[PDB]
Amino acid sequence: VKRFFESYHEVPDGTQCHRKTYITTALGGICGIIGSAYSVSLNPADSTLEAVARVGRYTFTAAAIGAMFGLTTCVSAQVREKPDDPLNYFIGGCAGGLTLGARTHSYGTAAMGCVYMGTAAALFKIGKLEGWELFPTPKV
Amino acid sequence: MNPITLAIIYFTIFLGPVITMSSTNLMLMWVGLEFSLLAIIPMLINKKNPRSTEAATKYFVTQATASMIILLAIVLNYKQLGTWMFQQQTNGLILNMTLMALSMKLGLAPFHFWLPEVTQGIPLHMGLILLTWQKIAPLSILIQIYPLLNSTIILMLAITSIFMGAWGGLNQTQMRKIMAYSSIAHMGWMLAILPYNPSLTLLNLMIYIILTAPMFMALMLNNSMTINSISLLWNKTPAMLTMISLMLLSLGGLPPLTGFLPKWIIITELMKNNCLIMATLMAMMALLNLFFYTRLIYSTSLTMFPTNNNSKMMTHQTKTKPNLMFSTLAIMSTMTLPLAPQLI
Amino acid sequence: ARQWQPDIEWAEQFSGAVM
Amino acid sequence: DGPEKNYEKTLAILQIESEKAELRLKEQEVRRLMRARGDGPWYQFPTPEKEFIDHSPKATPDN
Amino acid sequence: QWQEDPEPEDENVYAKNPDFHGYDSDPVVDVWNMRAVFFFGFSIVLVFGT
Amino acid sequence: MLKIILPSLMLLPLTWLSSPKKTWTNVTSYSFLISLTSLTLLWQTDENYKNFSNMFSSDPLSTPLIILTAWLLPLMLMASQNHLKKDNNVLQKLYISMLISLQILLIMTFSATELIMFYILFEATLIPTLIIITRWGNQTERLNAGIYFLFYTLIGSIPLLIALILIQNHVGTLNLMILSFTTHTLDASWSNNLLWLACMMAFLIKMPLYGVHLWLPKAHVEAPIAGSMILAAILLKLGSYGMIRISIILDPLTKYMAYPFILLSLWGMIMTSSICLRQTDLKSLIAYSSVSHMALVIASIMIQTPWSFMGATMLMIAHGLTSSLLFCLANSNYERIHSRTMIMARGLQMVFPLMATWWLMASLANLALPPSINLMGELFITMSLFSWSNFTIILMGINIIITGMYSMYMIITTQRGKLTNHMINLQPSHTRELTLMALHMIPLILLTTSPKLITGLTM
Amino acid sequence: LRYGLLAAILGDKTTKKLHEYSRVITVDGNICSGKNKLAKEIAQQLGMKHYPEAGIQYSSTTTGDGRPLDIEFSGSCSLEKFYDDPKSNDGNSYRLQSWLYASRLLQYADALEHLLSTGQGVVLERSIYSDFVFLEAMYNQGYIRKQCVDHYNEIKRLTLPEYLPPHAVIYIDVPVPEVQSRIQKKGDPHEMKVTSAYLQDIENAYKKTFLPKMSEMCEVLVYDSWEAEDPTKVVEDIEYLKYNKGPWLKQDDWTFHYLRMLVQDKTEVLNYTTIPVYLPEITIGAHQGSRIYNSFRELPGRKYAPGYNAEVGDKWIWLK
Amino acid sequence: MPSTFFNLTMAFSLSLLGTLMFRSHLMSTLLCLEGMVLSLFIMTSVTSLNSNSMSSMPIPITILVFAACEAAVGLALLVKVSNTYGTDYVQNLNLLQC
Amino acid sequence: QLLREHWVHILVPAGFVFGCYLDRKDDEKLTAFRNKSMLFQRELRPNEEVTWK
Amino acid sequence: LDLIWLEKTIPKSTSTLHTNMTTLTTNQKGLIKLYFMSFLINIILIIILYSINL
Ligand SMILES: Nc1ncnc2c1ncn2[C@@H]1O[C@H](COP(=O)(O)OP(=O)(O)OP(=O)(O)O)[C@@H](O)[C@H]1O
Repeated sequence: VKRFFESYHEVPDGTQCHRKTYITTALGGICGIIGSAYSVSLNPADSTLEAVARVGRYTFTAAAIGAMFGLTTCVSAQVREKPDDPLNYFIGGCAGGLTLGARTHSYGTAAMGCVYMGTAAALFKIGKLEGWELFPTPKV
Repeated sequence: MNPITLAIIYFTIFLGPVITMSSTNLMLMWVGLEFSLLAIIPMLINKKNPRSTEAATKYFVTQATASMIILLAIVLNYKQLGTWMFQQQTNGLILNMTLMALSMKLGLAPFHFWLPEVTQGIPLHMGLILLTWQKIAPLSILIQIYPLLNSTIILMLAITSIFMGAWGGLNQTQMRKIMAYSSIAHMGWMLAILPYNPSLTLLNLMIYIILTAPMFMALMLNNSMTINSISLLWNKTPAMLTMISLMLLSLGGLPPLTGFLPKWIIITELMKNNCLIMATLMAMMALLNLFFYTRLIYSTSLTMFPTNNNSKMMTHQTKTKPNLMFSTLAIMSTMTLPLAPQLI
Repeated sequence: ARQWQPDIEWAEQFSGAVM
Repeated sequence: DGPEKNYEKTLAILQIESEKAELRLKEQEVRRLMRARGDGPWYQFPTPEKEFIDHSPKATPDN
Repeated sequence: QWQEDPEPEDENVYAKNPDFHGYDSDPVVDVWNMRAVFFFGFSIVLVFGT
Repeated sequence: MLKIILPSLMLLPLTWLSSPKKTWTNVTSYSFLISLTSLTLLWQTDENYKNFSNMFSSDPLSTPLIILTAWLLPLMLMASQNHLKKDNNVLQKLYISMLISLQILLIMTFSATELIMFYILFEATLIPTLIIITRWGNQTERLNAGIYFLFYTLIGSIPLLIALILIQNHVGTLNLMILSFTTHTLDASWSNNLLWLACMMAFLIKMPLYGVHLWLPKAHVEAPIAGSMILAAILLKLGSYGMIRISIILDPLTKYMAYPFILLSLWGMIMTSSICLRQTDLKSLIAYSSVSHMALVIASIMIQTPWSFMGATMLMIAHGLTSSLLFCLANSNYERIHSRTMIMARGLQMVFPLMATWWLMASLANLALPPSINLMGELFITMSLFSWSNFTIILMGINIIITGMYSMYMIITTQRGKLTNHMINLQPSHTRELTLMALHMIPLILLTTSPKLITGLTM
Repeated sequence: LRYGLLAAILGDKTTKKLHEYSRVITVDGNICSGKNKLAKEIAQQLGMKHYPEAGIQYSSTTTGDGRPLDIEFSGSCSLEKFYDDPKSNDGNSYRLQSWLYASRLLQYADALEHLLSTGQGVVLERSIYSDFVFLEAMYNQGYIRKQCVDHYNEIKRLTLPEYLPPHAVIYIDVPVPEVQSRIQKKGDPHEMKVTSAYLQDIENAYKKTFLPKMSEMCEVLVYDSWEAEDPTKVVEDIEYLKYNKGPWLKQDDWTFHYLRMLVQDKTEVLNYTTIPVYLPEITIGAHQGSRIYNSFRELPGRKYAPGYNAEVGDKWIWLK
Repeated sequence: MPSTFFNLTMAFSLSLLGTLMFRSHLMSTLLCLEGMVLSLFIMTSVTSLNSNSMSSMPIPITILVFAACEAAVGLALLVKVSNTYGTDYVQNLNLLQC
Repeated sequence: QLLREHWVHILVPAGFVFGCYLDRKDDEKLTAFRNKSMLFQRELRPNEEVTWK
Repeated sequence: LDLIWLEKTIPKSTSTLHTNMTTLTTNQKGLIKLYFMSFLINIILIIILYSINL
């Protein structure tokens, strides 16, 4: 239901931390299931058990990503009371990248993902704030 | 192939799309697409090797399903409205299924997995037709229904095509797959703007054809199908490196060449509708599309590779192959930007 | 002294089907 | 030649480019309105043909 | 080995045409290149431009 | 301007239709004449600038770059004449055509009215440079160098296209006269700070900043020479010009979006000059010096004061001349030893006592010698920075010290010492490569005699 | 009018041209066995034309003025240097071998261009179906490294099936001492200093491999010296052959057409020989290759296409 | 009518699911395509008979024509596949990746 | 008129002449505000038809 | 800074990222079974996106 994910913006950051947290966790889980279906269809496993393990690893990883993201965002918005501040989303993206490089044993992945996801989440907040309508209807 | 057969087959190839344009019934549209399908397979499978059989089977089996899905969309529209035309107040599911099947026909990502394979499995000609002329009727369908398409998957598919074409062509030593991933990326640029002034989609199509056809001729002149084979061109036919370079740098869109016009004006009409960050991503992955062209043109034009002892025989003998249209199409690409307002 | 042009070790990396 | 040439040529160029700006923005708002509502010549998407309807007497009255 | 030519060794010029200027091998072309450079670069540009 | 860029196009048939023996001469002489006729646009008897058409204009910032671009071509062309002398005639002529294309496109850039003209030309300049670096470089790293030099630029420039397109969709014209007289103050939002960055971090890459400069050593070190001349003389200034043009539509964001870049420029200038103090490669030493100089231009343009823009223009032209001169001086020895290692040959001034004067003058230009358009620029931007903040002179002075050091160290460990007696291949000198240094230095003296021209928009 | 589909449709077919002696016939044998003396008389008697053995210089002779070129244009190879130094580090051996395979290949192509165009028969000698013999001889000795064998066999794999085989082959046999003494009485310091195992391996290769696999498709006519003399008897045997058992029987006008088109273009003929397989014995480096190409395009008759050379004496050049 | 149109669309979807989800053989895929054709035919025919649109009744015959030509060329390709590999399986067709 | 290896010296002067002609053509194109600017706006002298051409 | 860390951060990170994405992307095997399974996944995602967005 689209309203479920639209509940992320019924109230600003710093408030309803658990709600937004496991919303973002669900979102990461969905994206991980997509990636897992693609990695299981293409380059399939030697056995159905290992295919299931692939799905579980990918899904739990992306779920952890989203969970750390939501926790960090709503915490750093509660602390240093500043909802309209993309630095909270930056710190959340960096926490996500750190969990990516922790679940996947790599410091370079950690740093690369920190920078990229942090900037992505900052831009996400900036666009949600200033009104960037990706996939817009044609107007001219 | 005897001449009667070639006449029949090439007439059918020409008439598939022509029926597709000059038809208001979607069903004769489907008929034209199926003529394009049927008549291509003989010449794909002409050399009679396992690679050709595999290419033809993959092409056939991927295009038949897309054809059936389009026919489903058409029959559902006929049930809904009692007509043979996608009006407004049709179902978005019908229209989106049509879009999905048309993307599978073109070769767009994530329906792209068959195009480079098929293209490698067939000669340089039948790659040219497959990548240029077979793209024209499936695009005509979308062009005729552009105010009915959802502006969301139309852009997600474009973005996926951009990214995946760039990343796939990054690592392909085979040229017949580089051309395929280039097709994927350019169809992405087209489909992104197709709900927004579809004249620009046809512009990018014409530019892409005018660039690819002479490139295929260049590959044909020595049957070059690999970076190492195109690298032995400073010895065989070295008067072509200038045009090959400018054509590759037009394909990977650089400003002074006319291959930057479609991307530029597409970004224009997309920023005129607040489609900003999507255009940013596209423009930033077109650079990776340019990188492997630059690698290639290093390999063939700037850092001349080792050659062989037997390549002097080619220097003894003479050639006749440049059809006099390679020149016109290579020079009308790469040098027609100042005439861009007359193109738009 | 002389301009450098490629060698076989530089060309062999463009013959692996996947690069 | 002199300064008058440069001054007044600059003025000409300025009116030209100002008018061009005006017309570009006008064209944007025009296209916007024409597409949002099909009152104008552009973005008039096709409808079914009227002349291929049969108006003759049928086999049943309540056609 | 792969049948390339070896490095051509260090050329000396002033053996041939010890009035070499820096431009070409033909002694006439060097003269009519340096005269061109000097004239067109100093005597007209750096003078009349100043 | 048309009278400057049509003859420049006619220089191409002059190459291709001439004899193999009478092609360098004709094109060189006629290039000098293009340079001569590029002085008509210094006839500015008034405050109003020179508009020749909707396409072309010329301000006191355009004109010095125009003249310098038209003037470098004969110098590039004569410096490029010892190498590729044993090259086939078609290859020569292709080199000539690339250099003339650079001339034409760069004149069109500095003369452009719109920003999109400037964009497509600023990017068209990449193709000749890449070809020159790659087909005529001597080493194998030229390929990676070309990739770096191309993709840094493109990464920076795609956002620039997006921002220009936005400005067109917002205002309607993208012309520089009209953006001057119609510039709305900005609302100070993230959506406009990203616009600032998109407009600036194409030029800041090309100048370059210290965070991003790795393309410039790899290219200078590996381009044959003439590519190095251009890449040191006007391709870096092609970013400063753009900043000076585009900053007018970004007020008041430059008051706070400039701290990081001023700071990076200053500290990284110190870092780069310290690198120049300790560097095995001469052609890299010149390059890092160019970074340490262009950083001041970055900070100066960021401050946006009259003194600052002025000194930026002065430093631009001065650095271009003296850097091309130093690259020529290093190439003069590289054409004999075929090594960029400086400590190899270290006891000259016996064999080359006249070139060793051009060396000295080139270095004194480089360090802050007062009766020189180098010190005028450096001093005026130092004064601007002191007005900005008094605590910047602490860094500028460290730079001045290190910049005396590495330049005098270059001179000493290249000229002074004991001759490397194992070098029988030190041929006496070329009248060509003496005239080169004379043509680089005589302009510096003339412009020092009259710097009223070499200032910019503000004086 | 260059030949093509238009000509074939107009009526320049091929089966109208074949009468009886429209035959690709190759005479084979060892180093000195009487091949040219026999092929010449076969061609005289039957009405064919003689196509001598393709040496280092066949492209040069059938191109331009038809002269020998300097050895760096017509290869980089010498046969003398193979006989006086067969285990060089400089890979003269396989360079020569591959150059000669390509020359035999172009020779066979010119032959088939003549046959199908005119119907006139062709006598070859030691065609591309019998060139591997010397390769196997070199490789049984240490005159080749095995990678060159893979190169040669790949090029053969790519080039051979496209062309039709000969109708009959004429392998005249001589024992090794007989040919060795014949070489001694030939008058060459270099062919004189060749071994006997080289010749015996040539003979073994011929008799084992070349004869049966060609008897599977062709009519073999093994003769000896006393039979090889008096060509008229060999001719009188050729006159009464039933030319069955081969792929020539299943050929239409359009198969002949596409073969004639593949053969009319020498670049498509030789493309698969110029592959970039980077053996040091075949690669020639960019600097040397460019020097050669420039010096070749700075020769009389070269530097442009054939008719477009005014320095030779061509004319109407501004109107072609 | 709405019931049977729903059922026919679900039948199309099943045959599409089939021809997408491959097994070893290819003939089964071609048969799934024939089943999709047949369901589309019946949908078109039933809509035409309901609406009494005898002008569109030439459409399903065209569907059958072109679908049978499709089947023909598919079966010819299958002949070639068997002549190459011998056993109809679609896993042996894995040499264009390299 | 033998062996014209020196006609090429007319290309660049030709380019200069043509460029000056084109600039002349452009400032003929832009002959608006020719005497309508608020700064000069002089009345025509007794023998004058255009002010700066 | 210049020879290791400014190379490891800005250029080499970019190179490694794009080439690793290339590897995990284009290392496909020529089996229509798997391609068509992915096509089915795309059908499912498109219909779900439609049902959700609506
Ligand atoms: N493929 C090959 N590899 C190596 N050497 C070859 C090859 N083909 C020919 N030669 C050499 O070329 C020479 C050609 O002599 P050939 O056998 O042709 O004699 P001929 O000219 O036919 O007349 P005769 O047989 O009477 O000597 C031989 O010495 C042989 O070693």
